Formats: sequence, C-alpha cells, structure tokens
Amino acid sequence: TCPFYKKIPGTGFTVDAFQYGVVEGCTAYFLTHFHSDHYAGLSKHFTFPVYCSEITGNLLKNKLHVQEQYIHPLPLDTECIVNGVKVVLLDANHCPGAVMILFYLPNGTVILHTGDFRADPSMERSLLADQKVHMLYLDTTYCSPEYTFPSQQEVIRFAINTAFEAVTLNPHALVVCGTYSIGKEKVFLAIADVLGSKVGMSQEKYKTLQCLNIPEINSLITTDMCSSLVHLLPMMQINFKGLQSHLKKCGGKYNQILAFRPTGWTHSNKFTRIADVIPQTKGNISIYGIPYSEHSSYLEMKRFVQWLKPQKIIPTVNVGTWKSRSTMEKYFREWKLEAGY
Ligand code: NI
Repeated sequence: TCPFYKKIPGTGFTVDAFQYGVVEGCTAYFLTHFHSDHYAGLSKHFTFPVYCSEITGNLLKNKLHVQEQYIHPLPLDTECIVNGVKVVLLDANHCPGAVMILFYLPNGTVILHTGDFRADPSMERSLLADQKVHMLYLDTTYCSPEYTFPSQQEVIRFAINTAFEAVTLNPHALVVCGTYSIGKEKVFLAIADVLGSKVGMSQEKYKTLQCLNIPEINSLITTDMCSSLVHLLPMMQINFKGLQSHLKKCGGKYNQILAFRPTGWTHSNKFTRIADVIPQTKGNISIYGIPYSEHSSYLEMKRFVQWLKPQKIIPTVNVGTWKSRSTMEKYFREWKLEAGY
C-alpha cells in the first residue's frame, strides 16, 4: 500500500505515488521530477490530476504520452491554489524540472517536501526564508558522514581539462559520456563546448533533451553522430566491450576513446581528491568515474536542516530497514541538540 511518507496530512494530496493503483481519497497527484522511481506507473491511461513543473509536464506529454487535460503545470516561486490549498514549487537543484513543494495547510501548518534535492545556501533566500516550516519530508539518500563529495563546479572543471588535453594530444580521439536518465547534462555539454562540437546521441535521447527548455539547445545537440566527437551512450554500454563495439561503428574516424561515467558516491571519495583521479585503461580506451552528484552531501544536508529548524523530519529515502531508520534518527537528534531547536 501507499506508504505514510507519500501522503500529505490534512489534504487529499500525494507525492510521487503513481504505482499503487488508485490511492483512496487522493484528489491530486504531485510529481517532483521525471525520474522513473518517482513517476513509475504513469502512462497515457492515467485520468487523475497531475501537478508538476512545466518541464516535467513536457516530459509526461512527449515521452510517456499522458493526455494534456490531466497535466497541470505550475510556475516556480509563485503562490498558487490547488483544490483550495495554497502551494509553492521551488527549484530542487536536482535534474531539469525537479521541484520542492511548500504546502500551507488550512489548520496553519506549513510542510516542505524536498522531492530529490541537492541542498544549497541559495535556498536560504528563496520563499522559504519568509515563514516557519513545521514538517520536512527529506531526501535522505546520503545521510551519513562518510558521504563527502566535491562541488559540481570542481567536477566540471576536471572533465573540461581532461577531455581538452586528450583531444588536443590526439585529434582522432573520441569522447563518450554515459547516461540513463535526465540530470547531469552539464557534464556532456561543458565538454562539447570546450571541444567546439555538438553532442551526438540517439533520436530517443535527443527527444528527451528537446523537452527541457534548455536555452540555445538547437546549437548544442544533434542526431548526426558523424558530425560530432562527443557521443552519448546508454550507461550500460560504458565498459570496454561495448566501447570497442561502438568504436568499430565509427568506421576508422577514431582510434582512441576517452569515456566518463558520472557516478554518485563511490568509496574512493573517502581517500582521493578530484585533482588525483585516474581512469581504468585497456589499450586505446579509458574510463573515468567522476563523482558528479545531484543529491546533498551529508554536510550540505546538515546545514540546510539546521537553517530550517523543522519541528519534525520524515525521511523519504533509505526507509526500508530498521538499521537505516535508526541511524538517521540519531543524526537528526545530534543536529537538533548542536543547534538548539
Ligand atoms: Ni531523482
């Protein structure tokens, strides 16, 4: 059944709860972002109101074929009424179109649901600074102090310089970037841009990127692989076998591949800086794992929660085992005591 942590008390609202059949009493289904764990169950046959950002709305229409009448896009940073309840959507700093949702309850409670987020100090000067938040429904993906990672800016810097050097040493070297969902477009766009190429991809992925209101996008991407030296591939196909495979297809136009696997956290974060990264090599093919996260580090999450001073925190991630639940509850208490709320 739909779990309590997907239900908004005092409303008929649910968040990211599309795979339980009909949910009894739900009058509006909110969708935080277009990632399959969150949208799972949506299709052309859904006939209930979906509320989401304009970008997520494009993806529901064009990729899932949900019928326009059931898609209710809302502007960000704007007080809106939904079945008689004041709500605001805010940028979640996750993937394109991803939002947090502020619910203002008739009883006077204020609830923030973060969807998936990477906390940032910039959020401390959004509409959140304006009033008190009583309940936080929190993206707890990396809620443990071993989870450090560098800034997005540091990670893009590294990838830019790595690829530029490699291609300038060898003009017949091809760059490949893995993907399996939206998000992390900056990796392949910033590399494409330093190399004066467009990025080349399948027609399915091109369609996906054309929904995202990215400015000047027609100048940045293409479906003509031949014209491009930055290729996007399914993340599955980023390994030496599927790379060699792919290298055959380019027909002697390239003799080397330099490939990137944008990972979340991996255990070399606990010993190795971004400056000191190395790839896995097999001949003319190299693979860099780079830790580009679109989720909060443990410290970023800690700071956001200590700024917000919520009265109750309900985790939405890693809730499936008693050990995780108990560990999280400990950090929540530490934070509270350190900060005096
Ligand atoms: Ni996500």
